[PDB]
Amino acid sequence: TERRHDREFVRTFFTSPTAVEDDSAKMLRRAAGLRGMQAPDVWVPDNEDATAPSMRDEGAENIVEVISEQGAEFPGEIHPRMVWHRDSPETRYQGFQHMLDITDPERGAVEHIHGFVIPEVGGIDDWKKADEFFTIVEHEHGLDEGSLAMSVIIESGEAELAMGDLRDEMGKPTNNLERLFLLVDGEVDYTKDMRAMTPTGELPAWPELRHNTSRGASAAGCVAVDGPYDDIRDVEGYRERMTDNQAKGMLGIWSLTPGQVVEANTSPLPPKTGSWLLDEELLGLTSYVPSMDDIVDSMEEFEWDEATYQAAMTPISLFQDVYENRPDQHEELEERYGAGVVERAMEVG
Amino acid sequence: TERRHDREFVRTFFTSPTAVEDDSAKMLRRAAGLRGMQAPDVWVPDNEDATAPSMRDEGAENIVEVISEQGAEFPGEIHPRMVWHRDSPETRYQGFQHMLDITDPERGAVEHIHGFVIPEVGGIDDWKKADEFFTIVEHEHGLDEGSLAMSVIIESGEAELAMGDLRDEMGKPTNNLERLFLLVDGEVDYTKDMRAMTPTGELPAWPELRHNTSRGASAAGCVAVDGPYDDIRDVEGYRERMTDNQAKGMLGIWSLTPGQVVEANTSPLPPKTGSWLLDEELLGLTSYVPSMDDIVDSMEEFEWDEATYQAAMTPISLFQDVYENRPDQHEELEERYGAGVVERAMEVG
Amino acid sequence: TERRHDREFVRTFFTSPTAVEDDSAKMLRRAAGLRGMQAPDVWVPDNEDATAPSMRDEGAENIVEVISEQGAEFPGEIHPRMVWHRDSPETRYQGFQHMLDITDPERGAVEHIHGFVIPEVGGIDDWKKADEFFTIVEHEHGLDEGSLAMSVIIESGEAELAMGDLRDEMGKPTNNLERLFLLVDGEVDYTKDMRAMTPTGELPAWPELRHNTSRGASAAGCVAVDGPYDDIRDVEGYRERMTDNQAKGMLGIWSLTPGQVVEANTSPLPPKTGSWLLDEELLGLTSYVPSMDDIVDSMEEFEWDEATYQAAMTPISLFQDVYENRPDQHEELEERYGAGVVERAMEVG
Ligand SMILES: [Cl-]
Ligand SMILES: [Cl-]
Ligand SMILES: [Cl-]
Ligand SMILES: [Cl-]
Ligand SMILES: [Cl-]
Ligand SMILES: [Cl-]
Ligand SMILES: [Cl-]
Ligand SMILES: [Cl-]
Ligand SMILES: [Cl-]
Ligand SMILES: [Cl-]
Ligand SMILES: [K+]
Ligand SMILES: [K+]
Ligand SMILES: [K+]
Ligand SMILES: [K+]
Ligand SMILES: [K+]
Ligand SMILES: [K+]
Ligand SMILES: [K+]
Ligand SMILES: [K+]
Ligand SMILES: [K+]
Ligand SMILES: [K+]
Ligand SMILES: [K+]
Ligand SMILES: [K+]
Ligand SMILES: [Mg+2]
Ligand SMILES: [Mg+2]
Ligand SMILES: [Mg+2]
Repeated sequence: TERRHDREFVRTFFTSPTAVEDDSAKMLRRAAGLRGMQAPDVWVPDNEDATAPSMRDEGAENIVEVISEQGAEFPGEIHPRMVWHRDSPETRYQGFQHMLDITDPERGAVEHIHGFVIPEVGGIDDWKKADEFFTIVEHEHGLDEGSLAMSVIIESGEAELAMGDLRDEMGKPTNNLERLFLLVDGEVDYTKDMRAMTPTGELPAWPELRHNTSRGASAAGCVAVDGPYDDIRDVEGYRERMTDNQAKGMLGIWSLTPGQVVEANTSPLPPKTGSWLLDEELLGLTSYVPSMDDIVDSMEEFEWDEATYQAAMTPISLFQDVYENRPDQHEELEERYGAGVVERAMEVG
Repeated sequence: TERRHDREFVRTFFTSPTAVEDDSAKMLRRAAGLRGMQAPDVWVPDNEDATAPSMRDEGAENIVEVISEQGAEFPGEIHPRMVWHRDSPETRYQGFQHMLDITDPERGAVEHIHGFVIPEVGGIDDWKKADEFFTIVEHEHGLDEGSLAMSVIIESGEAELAMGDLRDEMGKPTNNLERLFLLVDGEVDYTKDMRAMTPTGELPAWPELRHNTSRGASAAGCVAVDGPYDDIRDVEGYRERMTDNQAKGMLGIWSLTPGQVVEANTSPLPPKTGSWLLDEELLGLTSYVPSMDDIVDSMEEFEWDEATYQAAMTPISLFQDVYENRPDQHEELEERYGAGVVERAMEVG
Repeated sequence: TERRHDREFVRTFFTSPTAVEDDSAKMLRRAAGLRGMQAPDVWVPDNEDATAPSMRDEGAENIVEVISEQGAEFPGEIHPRMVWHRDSPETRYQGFQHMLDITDPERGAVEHIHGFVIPEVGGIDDWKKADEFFTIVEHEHGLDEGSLAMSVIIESGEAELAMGDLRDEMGKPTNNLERLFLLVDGEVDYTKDMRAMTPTGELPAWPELRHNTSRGASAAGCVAVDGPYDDIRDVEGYRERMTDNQAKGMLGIWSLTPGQVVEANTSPLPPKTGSWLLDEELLGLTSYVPSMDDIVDSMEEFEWDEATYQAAMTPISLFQDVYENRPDQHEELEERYGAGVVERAMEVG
């Protein structure tokens, strides 16, 4: 099975906020200035999670201003991320509308744009809705069919499975799914969707998701990439995961800073020298396990970005479900958290 | 994707024998008396594996006697387990017949019954046979369509795969598979079906089965639960697995005793206090590896419940297959087990 | 689900070159002399990877000469491996042609041949092409339909997935896929196909591939087997993997030497004695990590069999992709490898 895109491999997939609460295109203009090993193979001005939602309409204008003035020199491929969601026609329509604004050829961005990145997709028929949107945007703006590459973030159970019959869905003459380019794991939301929880709240490793995504990319002629690694300071951990991914055939990974771009650009390359193997630094050695109360102070005082919120919303949710349906447990639950904490936890949206 | 059931989460799935070889409803009457943290979110009077087969017709009567007299006060949901098997129309018919007896509304049980648990299912079309049985039972007894929740034990290769296209099978207008509620791993029989074997005979961990089941529950709007943890004394191991499951998004687990119900009810809840992390007790420290002879003494003298039998039937089976088809090996096999052990092992049903 | 073949289990799957660059049937004639624990349950004269390609037409004649003169006494089942490839009609046609030569009943081999082993298969419709070839070979040579067992090496992403709907594909009246017997992992080429890479170049472990293959064999009534373990000297490692496989329900494994046949024949059998568990030898303790330069000396001087070549072709390929598309990185890449190494690496076919 063969890849349909100019980039046979992609080591770095680097996101930037598109409009910050100054010159709101700040992050974009600098990220566009990156050259050499500090530049990602793929650059993602991110109008989705990186960007506060009320900044999002401005983000799309900034995407057009910055790629307009500066896209031409940017050495990698550019693929901004739209909003989208398998469960939310308004979000779908929003993403398509931004996509349509961004690509108006009279504005100078489109010709430096290689494609777009569609977060939160569902089952294959949700992928077909996005693909249909790309087809329409292309037609409205005299671009060639298939020229906008679509890449998807795999971040629900449904989308992990959808990778299974992609080879044959993709060849139906009623979609243009050949446009698929990257299959990008999104451990953060995948964790929410799967209702998983860890005692520290660090992402579970999901080796099977990563296998499944490497498999799907290989069987369908796409390129697999792994998702953000948030602990930016933990250079060793980031290299350890990239090495683990490389043993899955997942060869690119998300980068969050220009230092991550450098680690990421370098890791899959063979080392300079040979090597022989044998049979406040304290912070990178400490992980905290929050208490019910910790988590409810924290949430309470959040009203940490969205994703820290939703992550903890799980044990709290399991708590609320339990509280709502187990009167018989009401007493022992209180005898264990204090009556104050309990009806405080009950209050978390 | 959304859950169709009153219980958004289920931490404990607790089984009890329905008729023991006294008052044979003993186990049921006491388990029905459980309140607070000793009570499971889901209670499973088990007319299948917990119960000797010749006690099974009596079990179904006891299910009706006990839930009749006592169901009304039971604080969790009640879901008795029927017999069933993808390979055995008699078993299927038996399960449906017990189901039909149990729900006669003139008997007082049905109104405290939330649904049933169907063991040993196969490919999705085997799930449709069970669902058809629920539909018919409902109609015969003026219950509302879909009101009996069906939960399945995932304990064959076929049923692990069947979870893959569930979202779309479930929406066909010819089944009522929306009734699905729990997807419950059954490591014990899954191990038999997959012909796996371990040197101690302890269950392999099957992280992928558990991933696959969390994924399937999330993509189809069901709740994932893990299977019995037999080493009841190994409190640490049970918490270690529940924690491992929780990192898969598998949040409930089977409980075999009221102490397991307590561990299980407590584990997925956030801890009371914060915690900081840094980079004849002898029996819980010893595992025996049986010898061919051990295993044949043991089996021989069994003629350990069913499942210990079937588990060891695997290496013995591989032995018999080998013996039947490799005359050239007959000599070295004997020179290694003794001629006595060999034709003794050859005799194991 | 039930197995359709004489051998319910298969512990050893042993390959031999069919024609070596003397008497080119050497390897075959001796391997055919093996008896007892040194004999595999399944013997694979290998006209594919074991054999240089220009020796392949001679291999097929040797298969007929040796099985002719000696097949009758060989105590296991015999299943030679043909060439094949999901991407290469010439290879497919070649495999079928050798298969057709081999089975001419006037030549004495066919009656000691149990079936054939088809490497490199793709999606299920590629399996149907091979099956069609078996059907035709059978008909041309008055053999009974279905009497040649087909076994496949699982060594692409596509073929791992193809195992998913096998139970139902297999029952269509337009193929004879009941003939399926073994599902054999091929970690070596699977690693290429998935574009995985390890720092030592040792095969990644691919537990999920192995799970998926045990699952597929169980759901479809085939027997799962694992792929070659190249480090022939590492007896401990080979037993450790076989034990790991056995916990997946993968009970046979590839053997490369008569000593591996002996380990392999013995490992899944229960131990002789009980056992109690508690809570230049230097070479088997050293692994080398090659440098870019190492890998390019090595490749350069290869123009190590095919598979060592293709394996390293991955980081080199990722290097070339990067070099071709990242001018901005050209300077730092050189400042790190030397300008000599770089345009030398650029030259690797
Ligand atoms: Cl929707
Ligand atoms: Cl984890
Ligand atoms: Cl899978
Ligand atoms: Cl890839
Ligand atoms: Cl049946
Ligand atoms: Cl294990
Ligand atoms: Cl769940
Ligand atoms: Cl082809
Ligand atoms: Cl590995
Ligand atoms: Cl098997
Ligand atoms: K999101
Ligand atoms: K298409
Ligand atoms: K089209
Ligand atoms: K891959
Ligand atoms: K059973
Ligand atoms: K339905
Ligand atoms: K219906
Ligand atoms: K889940
Ligand atoms: K090959
Ligand atoms: K067929
Ligand atoms: K047929
Ligand atoms: K198996
Ligand atoms: Mg996300
Ligand atoms: Mg069972
Ligand atoms: Mg191969």
